[PDB]
Amino acid sequence: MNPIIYTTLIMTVMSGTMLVMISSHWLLIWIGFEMNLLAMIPVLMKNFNPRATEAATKYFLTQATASMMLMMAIIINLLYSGQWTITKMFNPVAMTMMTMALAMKLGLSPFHFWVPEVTQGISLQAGLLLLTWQKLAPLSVLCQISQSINPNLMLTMAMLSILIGGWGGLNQTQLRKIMAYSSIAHMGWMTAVLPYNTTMTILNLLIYITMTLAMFMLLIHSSATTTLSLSHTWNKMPVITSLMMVTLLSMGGLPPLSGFMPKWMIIQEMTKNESIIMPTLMAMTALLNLYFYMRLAYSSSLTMFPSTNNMKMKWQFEHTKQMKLLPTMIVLSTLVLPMTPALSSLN
Amino acid sequence: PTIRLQEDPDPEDENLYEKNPDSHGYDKDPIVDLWNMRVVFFFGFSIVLVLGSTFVAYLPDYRMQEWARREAERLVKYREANGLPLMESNCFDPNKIQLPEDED
Amino acid sequence: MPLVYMNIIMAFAIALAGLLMYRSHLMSSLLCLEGMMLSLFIMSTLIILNTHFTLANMMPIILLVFAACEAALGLSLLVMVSNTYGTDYVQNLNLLQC
Amino acid sequence: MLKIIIPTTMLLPMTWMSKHNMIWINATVHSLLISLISLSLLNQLGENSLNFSLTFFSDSLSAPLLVLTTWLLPLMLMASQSHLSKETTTRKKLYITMLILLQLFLIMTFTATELILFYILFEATLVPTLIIITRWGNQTERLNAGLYFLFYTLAGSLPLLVALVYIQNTTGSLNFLIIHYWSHPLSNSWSNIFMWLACIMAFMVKMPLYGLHLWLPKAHVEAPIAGSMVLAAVLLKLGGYGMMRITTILNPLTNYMAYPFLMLSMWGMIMTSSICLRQTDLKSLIAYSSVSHMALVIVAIMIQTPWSFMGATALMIAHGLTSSMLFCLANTNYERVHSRTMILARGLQTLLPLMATWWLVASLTNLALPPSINLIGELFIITASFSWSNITIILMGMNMMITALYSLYMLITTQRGKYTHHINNIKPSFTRENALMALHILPLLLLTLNPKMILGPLY
Amino acid sequence: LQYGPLAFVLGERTTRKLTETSKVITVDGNICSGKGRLAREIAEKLGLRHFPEAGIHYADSTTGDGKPLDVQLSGNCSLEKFYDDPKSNDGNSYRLQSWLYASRLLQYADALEHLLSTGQGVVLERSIYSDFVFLEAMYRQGFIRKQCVEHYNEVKKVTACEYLPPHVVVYVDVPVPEIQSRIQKKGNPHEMKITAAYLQDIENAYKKTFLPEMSEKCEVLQYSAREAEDAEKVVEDIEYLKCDKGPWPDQDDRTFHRLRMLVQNKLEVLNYTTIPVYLPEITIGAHQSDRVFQKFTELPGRKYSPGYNEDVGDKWIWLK
Amino acid sequence: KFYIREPPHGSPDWLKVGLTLGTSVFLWIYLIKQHKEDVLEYKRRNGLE
Amino acid sequence: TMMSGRPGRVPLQFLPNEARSLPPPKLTDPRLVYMGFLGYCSGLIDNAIRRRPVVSAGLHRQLLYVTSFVFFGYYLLKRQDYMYALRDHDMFAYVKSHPEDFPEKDKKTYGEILEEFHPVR
Amino acid sequence: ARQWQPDVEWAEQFGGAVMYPTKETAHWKPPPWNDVDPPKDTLV
Ligand SMILES: CCCCCCCCCCCCCCCCCC(=O)OC[C@H](COP(=O)([O-])OCC(O)COP(=O)([O-])OC[C@@H](COC(=O)CCCCCCCCCCCCCCCCC)OC(=O)CCCCCCCCCCCCCCCCC)OC(=O)CCCCCCCCCCCCCCCCC
Ligand SMILES: CCCCCCCCCCCCCCCCC[C@@H](O)O[C@H](CO[C@H](O)CCCCCCCCCCCCCCC)COP(=O)(O)OCC[N+](C)(C)C
Ligand SMILES: CCCCCCCCCCCCCCCCC[C@@H](O)O[C@H](CO[C@H](O)CCCCCCCCCCCCCCC)COP(=O)(O)OCC[N+](C)(C)C
Ligand SMILES: CCCCCCCC/C=C\CCCCCCCC(=O)O[C@H](COC(=O)CCCCCCC/C=C/CCCCCCCC)COP(=O)(O)OCCN
Ligand SMILES: Nc1ncnc2c1ncn2[C@@H]1O[C@H](COP(=O)(O)OP(=O)(O)O)[C@@H](O)[C@H]1O
Repeated sequence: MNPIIYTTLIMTVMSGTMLVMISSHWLLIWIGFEMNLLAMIPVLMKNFNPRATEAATKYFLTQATASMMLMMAIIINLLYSGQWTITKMFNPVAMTMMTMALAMKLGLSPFHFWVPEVTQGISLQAGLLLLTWQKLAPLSVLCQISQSINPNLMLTMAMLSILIGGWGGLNQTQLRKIMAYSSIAHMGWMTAVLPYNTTMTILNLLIYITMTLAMFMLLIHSSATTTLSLSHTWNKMPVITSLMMVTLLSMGGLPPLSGFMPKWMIIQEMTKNESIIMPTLMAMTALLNLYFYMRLAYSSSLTMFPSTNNMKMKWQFEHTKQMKLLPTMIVLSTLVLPMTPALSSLN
Repeated sequence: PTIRLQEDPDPEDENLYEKNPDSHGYDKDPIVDLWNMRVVFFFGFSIVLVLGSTFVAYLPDYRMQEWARREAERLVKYREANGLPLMESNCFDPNKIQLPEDED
Repeated sequence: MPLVYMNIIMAFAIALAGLLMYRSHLMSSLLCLEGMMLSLFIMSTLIILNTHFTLANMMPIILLVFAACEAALGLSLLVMVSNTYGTDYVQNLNLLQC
Repeated sequence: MLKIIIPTTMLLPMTWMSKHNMIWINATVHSLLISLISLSLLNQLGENSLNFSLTFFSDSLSAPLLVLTTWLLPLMLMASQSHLSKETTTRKKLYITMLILLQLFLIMTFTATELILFYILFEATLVPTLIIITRWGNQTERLNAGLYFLFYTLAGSLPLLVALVYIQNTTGSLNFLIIHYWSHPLSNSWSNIFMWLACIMAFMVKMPLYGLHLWLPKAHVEAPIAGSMVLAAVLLKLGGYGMMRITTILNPLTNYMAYPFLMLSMWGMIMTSSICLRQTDLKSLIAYSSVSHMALVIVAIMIQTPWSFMGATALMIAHGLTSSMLFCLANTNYERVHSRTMILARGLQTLLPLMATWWLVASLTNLALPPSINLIGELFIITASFSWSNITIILMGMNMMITALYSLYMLITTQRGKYTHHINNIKPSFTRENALMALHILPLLLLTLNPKMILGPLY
Repeated sequence: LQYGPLAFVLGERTTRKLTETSKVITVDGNICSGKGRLAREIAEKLGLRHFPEAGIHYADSTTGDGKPLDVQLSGNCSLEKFYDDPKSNDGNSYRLQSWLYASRLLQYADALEHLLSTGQGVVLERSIYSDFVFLEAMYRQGFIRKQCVEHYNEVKKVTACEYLPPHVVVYVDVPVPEIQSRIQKKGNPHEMKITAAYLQDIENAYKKTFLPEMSEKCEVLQYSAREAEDAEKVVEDIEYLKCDKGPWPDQDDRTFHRLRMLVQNKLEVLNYTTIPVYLPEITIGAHQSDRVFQKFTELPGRKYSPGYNEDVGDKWIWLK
Repeated sequence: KFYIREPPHGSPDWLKVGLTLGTSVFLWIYLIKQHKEDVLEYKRRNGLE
Repeated sequence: TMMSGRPGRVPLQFLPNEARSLPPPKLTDPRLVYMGFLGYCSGLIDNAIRRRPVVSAGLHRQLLYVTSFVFFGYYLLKRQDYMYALRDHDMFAYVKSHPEDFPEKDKKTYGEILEEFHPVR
Repeated sequence: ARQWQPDVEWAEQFGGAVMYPTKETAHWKPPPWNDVDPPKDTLV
């Protein structure tokens, strides 16, 4: 793919999500979603192979169905009130349809099935865009209509997402599927606090985006897509392995690492209004995410797996293309807990 | 190759007394080992231990136990001289306590 | 609501179910998507005409435009799938698992 | 009290900026100096605690623990510089960094005046210990041990956080002084019962309780020497300190709610004392002895009387010192023989007389010989339990006998008898090991000279 | 400006530097032939850059200084031990084969990068497309097992598919008895142990697999021992060829851009050589790996980046 | 020495070094001036001095 | 969200003029020091990743890191302080405006408050 | 004498497509090293 075509497709994706996030008209939001999907489909197929083709096909089918139900919800809401503005959306049926459509766009359970497969099919660079950037628009639309969200449906889907991500991540050896299941669990975590306070949703989104970015750029630095391939980089770049272990610890939610800040905050926000059982369930379930992060860390840096002979040649060559924002992402992903109160600047 | 790894043979134990009859068991280099032993003994037994113990033994009576004893002597003397009971059952004045009016 | 609105909504629901069933082929699901879009167009234009929303009359046309894009997109992917397998069957899209 | 916190954060870069062959000397010297400085917190008012600032305060219960940690770090550094001789400079510096970070987190844990900050640091202590155990262990089981040592903690402590924030939403504050002054009784309801369980279970599993002790033998066996020292000497006392700080609000629900935990603690103390007898390993025996002593401390905290609190503090300090010394003594033999079996190396008194003397003193202090502070704490707890109920003495008495038995059993198995006839690589004891033993044992006697420093705030 | 997507966006293209004289030339021959001198003469006459055959320490001459490193740090294999004891139980044969294939892959990447960046052609002495003849010779003689050749096939399949075959392949055909006579007359004490069956298997694999496969994508110019000395004749045959059958005329600017981005950044070139396949011949334990890596790091100019080593006399470090 | 061109040369890229140093200095003086203006504005608004 | 919709709120200001009446954070604020420390850590990690002498590879790069982190942290702290001050102001105004919902209850002394006693035995 | 480190037998547990292999997933193959499946011999 030509670099000009690639950069204009990326700009079109960003323009679509900007149009979603700056529009007060429902039709313009739908147009932004359509533009985002249309310009995102070829990005997944930048490296051509049958797996990439089928991942793009599944992603397109899921997004098209979600857009269809989103437009039906918009039309019903217009039918019961001649209003186009993105607002309360009083109608329960239209609100349920919009909630389901945005859940499928986000990947929340039980609409999660497409997330692990597509991430597996696409390249790491493509995957990073899918897991990080493709969550802003549905979350923004959800935040704008959060006051009308039925708590039962949203909380049930969030809890299902957390449970399913924790259980699915326990079995995968491929790194991309592990990242996808972790993304599902994190989406559940942020979605849970949405009906109560959207500021915590935004904070969790920012921290998850930073952590996922650092994870993916570290994975790109040591070009490994499997556990065994990642077990070799201790013999080439030990510093990458150590940073990767620290980032995995942060993603697990352990204090004093930055990853503890959202969960804690979310729990606090859910305790202010008599919700006790649900945060406890979320913590005990995120223990599973911590477990499989710990297994990855054990395989990666805390032990030394056997290496190969040809690795000696790799000792003589340096990494040419260097990512500029990796150290900043790592630092913001780990050592940013003491600046917790700054979240007040998010409202 | 009837094996699985190109592994190094397991090294045998290294004895610090072989190349250094007076080793002290701190390091292979005799000079740094001797100085490590000296600083450990000086800052563990000489500075921290004895000086810390003699500093703890002479801490000022901030726990107020000699003061409590003197106060007790004065109060006992006064109360016994005036014939008052040595100790009063009520810790606070009943006049400042307002019980509920009735229990029916 | 009159019977026309409910008939259009039932048509949309039928098209959605047909898309979600996925019998054997891929062109059938694209046809189901196009049918869902047609039902949405009809519902939107009926609602717009009934309430005399003058400015909203161009809303359906824009709808149709993006419909074409979706169709084109799907067709493109279908072609690639065929060129990989010689058949547009959905059974062949199983290289990636959960 | 930043005059103690800052020197640790300066120990970090100077360790990272030292020469390749001078890291141990600098670390040991400056850790000893920091311990000497921290020895100044023992001057405690009898009225209230020392409140340095809005975040850090020191009580009569916090000061002995702080002194113990600051004294512990040099001993761990001395014990760690034997099996790390073949390591590279960067990994040695990383090991020292883990030790320094653990000490810093413990120091900031023992003096945090707010419960959420205390929880944050009490959980931040998990990362360095886990890294040490799973990176610098020796056997293949260490990974499994680490997993246990993590989850057995977290599953018990994640609910506590919720309870904590819930309290902050009800009372309005989590500061310890405000919590103590504005404390109100808890009514008998299922909600309050589960609040009690959430507040208690984390510190119960950190002791650990008899039913939740399965992680302790694994963690203490597969860890390196310094990890075992820090786990058995200070990291166990976190649960006791947390319970002693948190039981203020739990009244009066504690009197009803303490029966299952008291029963478990007593019967598990008996069971672990009995288990110590039929042990083929050497470190597992010390681990189970630690479990028994911590069960006694749990009983003391649960009955909630001033004599019980004094005995609990004394027993905590004494057990920390004694278990550290025992682990070091076992590690010396392990380095000699490269095996953990107890009956492998026998009759070591005829080959290592001074080490035999150290073994005898450690075993004597382990079985609560008078007038050592071990017996002081044990006897105070026993008297408090007897006041609680006259039958408890039976169980306590039983434990005492069993304790002595297994202690002497170990002292007889490894030191007395005849040598194994085929271990010819038992070199004479180095000066470092003897110095470590002396620095472990002398503070115990110096403290039994002046016990009021380690009797806690109820004195 | 280092080549990249931006440099491709404005200005620099690849097809505008090819002057019809790129002609990636690969010279092939059996053991102890005149292929080396023929390659040098062809490079001199045609004005192309000569690439000597990739040895065990080829990668050492591209990084740091050209001085080769110790055999423990680079290679971990020797040709003399393979000749003396081909059936050794330490897995030296396949370790040497895999290391040589990786070195040839690196050399091919270097040659392609030079041709794409400059436009001047290259003349190689043996390519990755003809490295399998030695593998088949070892396998048929029982020197290596079948799992070794399976691992080699997997690595070749995942690596060699990203590059373009040479424009023209030149083969020097020499009979086995003449090869044996030249080996005996050479004088190296180790090469006298090469059995006749090994050379026969090499030439059989060549003539049966390499040339028929290359004839479908390139132009093959077979020669003999007698006609391999007059390099002017072979140069005339090379310059009077018809290059219209290979994929080279079917390359667009985007394909050349992708290939140029791939040939540089040698880490991506060597990525798939160290696949996590655990063969006893090539797998190395954790302890030995750690020891050898620590030994390699302590080299005078290998601790830091090639510009941040004060040991080798680099200055102004604190401002770079 | 190095047989390769060593893109990081024996002397630093003085253009980038100058740009970075100038950016740091400009940011520092901008922060100083902004803080001075902010404290003056706060004092004027609150009428302290 | 509670403060997203507020009367007289310019959408993308990030620092309303009304915020200029609050005292600016001192340049030696501990949070600014922590931001500078974060910048230094990021610079050290950058040096480590590129395989350079970690402590003293590039002084200008580390200086730029620290300066950028401090520069962003100053305005972040200003906005955070403004937001907290606005929250406090709104809470006090609403409490004053609705006296019936926040009444002044009686002030009883412990001499007349009857608290049931729980013996420990 | 030395700290235990993983060997080939310990490493091969993380080589399959998924962990915890059941009978149904025992025939699942790991993906190719490069994410390119071999072309199928589709007779058209
Ligand atoms: C609360 C208080 C503060 C605490 C906050 C946390 C600590 C501080 C912040 C952390 C970030 C800053 C530094 C991190 C980046 C450094 C990268 C690095 O690798 O360092 C190597 C580097 C040595 O490399 P070299 O000298 O270039 O030559 C040797 C080669 O590099 C040869 O290198 P190599 O690659 O061949 O060595 C192999 C090694 C290479 O791998 C590594 O070295 C590991 C790198 C560390 C991981 C980075 C994590 C990112 C930050 C997150 C921290 C989490 C904190 C929460 C607590 C949980 C801890 C996990 O890999 C292994 O050995 C694998 C073993 C597996 C161990 C698993 C543990 C890994 C995680 C440990 C993290 C601990 C926290 C960081 C402590 C500082 C570490 C430098 O260390 C240094 O020399 C710099 C260290 C810092 C310098 C401080 C000096 C300050 C200014 C001096 C004067 C002081 C004031 C004067 C004024 C006085 C008034 C007059
Ligand atoms: C090898 C050879 C052995 C045999 C040879 C021995 C030679 C003779 C030595 C034996 C001496 C006999 C002992 C007789 C007792 C004399 C000393 C005693 O009387 O002093 C005590 C003093 O004891 C000290 O208080 C001990 C303090 C404990 C020191 C702490 C350890 C140092 C810190 C190191 C780290 C340890 C961490 C522990 C965590 C808490 C009494 O204290 P107290 O009567 O009331 O106060 C007196 C001063 N006043 C009245 C002005 C107030
Ligand atoms: C976890 C680390 C995250 C770091 C994020 C990246 C940091 C560097 C990026 C540079 C920051 C500049 C971005 C914005 C500056 C100018 C734009 C400004 O106008 O935005 C306004 C205000 O700016 C943003 O709102 C806040 C930006 C502040 C980001 C910091 C929050 C980080 C979380 C706290 C953890 C501590 C992190 C420390 C970082 C070093 C928007 O106001 P408004 O139109 O009304 O919002 C509508 C949407 N709402 C109400 C629902 C929110
Ligand atoms: C090593 C493993 C150890 C595991 C220990 C885990 C068990 C910890 C004990 C339970 C923890 C959860 C309790 C909740 C936290 C306290 C919060 C609270 O007190 O709020 C209660 C709410 O209490 C609850 O909802 C608790 C529900 C419990 C759900 C999760 C059950 C977990 C397992 C139950 C048994 C565990 C106890 C024994 C375990 C022993 C160890 C094996 C009051 O509700 P309000 O909203 O204020 O309304 C009251 C006025 N109308
Ligand atoms: N893949 C390989 N396996 C084993 N040996 C190889 C391989 N590739 C090259 N060699 C060795 O390289 C040596 C030199 O190559 P050759 O062309 O025969 O000699 P010369 O350089 O004099 O022309 C040969 O002895 C050959 O065995």
